[PDB]
Amino acid sequence: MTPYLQFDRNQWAALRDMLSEDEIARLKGINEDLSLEEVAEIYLPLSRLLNFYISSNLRRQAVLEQFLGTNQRIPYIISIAGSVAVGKSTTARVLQALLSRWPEHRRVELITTDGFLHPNQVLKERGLMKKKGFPESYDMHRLVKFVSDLKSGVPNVTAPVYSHLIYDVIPDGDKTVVPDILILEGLNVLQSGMDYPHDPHHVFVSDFVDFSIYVDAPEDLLQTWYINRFLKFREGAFTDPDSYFHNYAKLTKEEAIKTAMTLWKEINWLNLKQNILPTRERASLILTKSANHAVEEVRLRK
Amino acid sequence: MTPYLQFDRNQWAALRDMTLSEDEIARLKGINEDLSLEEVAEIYLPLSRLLNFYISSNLRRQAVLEQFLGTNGQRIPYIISIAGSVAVGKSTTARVLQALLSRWPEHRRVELITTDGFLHPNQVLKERGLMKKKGFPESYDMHRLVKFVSDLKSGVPNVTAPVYSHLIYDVIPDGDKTVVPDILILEGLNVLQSGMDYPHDPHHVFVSDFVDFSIYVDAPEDLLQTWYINRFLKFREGAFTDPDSYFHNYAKLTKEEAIKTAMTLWKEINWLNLKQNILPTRERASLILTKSANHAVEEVRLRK
Ligand SMILES: Nc1ncnc2c1ncn2[C@@H]1O[C@H](COP(=O)(O)OP(=O)(O)O)[C@@H](O)[C@H]1O
Ligand SMILES: Nc1ncnc2c1ncn2[C@@H]1O[C@H](COP(=O)(O)OP(=O)(O)O)[C@@H](O)[C@H]1O
Ligand SMILES: CC(C)(CO)[C@@H](O)C(=O)NCCC(=O)O
Ligand SMILES: CC(C)(CO)[C@@H](O)C(=O)NCCC(=O)O
Repeated sequence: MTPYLQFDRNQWAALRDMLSEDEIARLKGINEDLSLEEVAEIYLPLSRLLNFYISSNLRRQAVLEQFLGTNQRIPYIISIAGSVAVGKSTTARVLQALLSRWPEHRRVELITTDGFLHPNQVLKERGLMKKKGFPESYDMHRLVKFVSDLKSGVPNVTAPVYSHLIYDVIPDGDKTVVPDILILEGLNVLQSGMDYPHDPHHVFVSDFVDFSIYVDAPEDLLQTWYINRFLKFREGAFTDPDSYFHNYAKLTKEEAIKTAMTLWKEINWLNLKQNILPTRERASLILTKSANHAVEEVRLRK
Repeated sequence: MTPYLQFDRNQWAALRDMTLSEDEIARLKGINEDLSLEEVAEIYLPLSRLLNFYISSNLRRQAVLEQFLGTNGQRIPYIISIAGSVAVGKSTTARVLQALLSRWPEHRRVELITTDGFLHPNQVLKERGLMKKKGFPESYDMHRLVKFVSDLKSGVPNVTAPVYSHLIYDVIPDGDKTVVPDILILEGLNVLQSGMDYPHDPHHVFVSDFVDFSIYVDAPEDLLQTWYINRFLKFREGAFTDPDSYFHNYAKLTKEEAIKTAMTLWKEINWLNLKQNILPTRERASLILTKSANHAVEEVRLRK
């Protein structure tokens, strides 16, 4: 047996017994390629599950508040891990939208770990410009302190912001979080001190996370999704010489595809095998994706 | 602000509204003759109440989820771990909590397992030249400890754990203990450690990943040394007429030199272990129980 309850697509979709015109438009605005049937059969039930954990947490809090005689609101935190291009950003944003359906979750914030990467200046200095996503490219102590402060009750917490448009951290663009729920999305949210032997931390991100989800998918599908996303970014930079991807418009489509393929195999895939995939069993829930991003399996810790 | 709610002794003791039976009082004395009954009433009863709230909350949610997921799965044991320095009082704390948690009709089975049993036998330790490193990461068969709590959290009906004997100073060759429980208390100095502590043989899912609530018993080095030495002395005294005891070896030394010997085991082995491997894991605990003179609890910190 394993520490996980398992559900194939049908079993998971069977969990349903809930979307409005505004809500359907918002989901399409999130990702035009997002299937409404996928949302209805997979993500709605997932948001319900999450709400049960959150509700349970809120009720516990009230019972303990009475017993302990205390006076403070602390954000419930959900992290989302997985390979680059597996769909963390889409999953996070979909969950942010759905969790907003409950009157209790008036404020659902979303922060990605991309922002906590060391700026390109610093990475170049360390010779890590070809290692974005790897442990050493992150200012981990800062990421840990971010969730630590939130879990300490600090009213306003600030997070750095990254721009895939300029391919670097935005100098003066730090975002200020003022939330009932915080969704932390990043390939490294399940990593820990062992992943940073060069600069170890002893309290991990997971130590300040209530529920963690690992989005999973085969290497062959991840490669395809990565490349197709790359191509979209390239196309979108054809008339924007200020865009980082405008550098790929000079290449023929064919050489651009090979370039993307090389970025995937030598950087992102290597990162997946050495640092990301090994953290999968630390997740509260594993979301296994299949062709066309269809979820085929859901595993939840017993 | 910190990730912890804080309570000094008085504020904590103020959490109590409970009366202990004559049999319950007899059991506590039996657990440890020096355990203050007042201490139990003002510190440990409230702590057992707190734990019960977390456990209850877990059981209720399990019901809500069973209904939703339609998975009338196996009952999974709620696991509580207790960490801290050698001689801080983990064993006493665990046994006291085991007794108190038994008061609720819901917690019929409250098992207690110590990680000492998961140490590599002396033979293995000697061949690896680690006989002077008991308690350090490399002296543990960590993969086995991880699998133990992993199996419990997988719903495995009966799980077996190796057992250690402080009297023979080694793993008991054929004394494995079989756990068949609503609650499992896992006591050990290394329950909060992780992969980073075992670079020589890394694991990627930690003990804490299978623990519901963790407690770190904390105390100053000066008090820990005193408690360690006094426990050592009682161990030596108990071995005076037992040539089949590990501590008989110390009966040959004058009390004075026996104390210095004990003091040396403390400083060069246990204290070093505390500084390099145990103390750093403290902030990973759900609750920090800080003891002071005579083992009196002076502070309690609980994760917000
Ligand atoms: N559920 C989904 N349905 C359809 N396309 C998806 C889905 N999730 C992700 N994608 C697409 O696949 C790619 C990877 O998702 P993205 O969120 O950018 O990855 P990540 O944040 O994990 O790096 C994007 O091109 C995105 O539009
Ligand atoms: N609450 C307590 N009150 C009085 N004495 C205690 C208490 N807890 C522990 N002790 C004593 O202090 C010593 C250390 O406790 P012990 O449980 O053996 O340590 P550990 O399991 O952490 O190695 C023992 O000699 C024990 O009798
Ligand atoms: C910032 C990450 C790691 C995650 O979002 C990714 O966008 C990235 O830049 N990876 C490095 C190799 C690449 O895809 O260019
Ligand atoms: C078994 C441990 C590691 C913890 O219970 C400790 O009691 C031990 O025997 N080793 C430290 C050296 C000593 O006190 O003899």
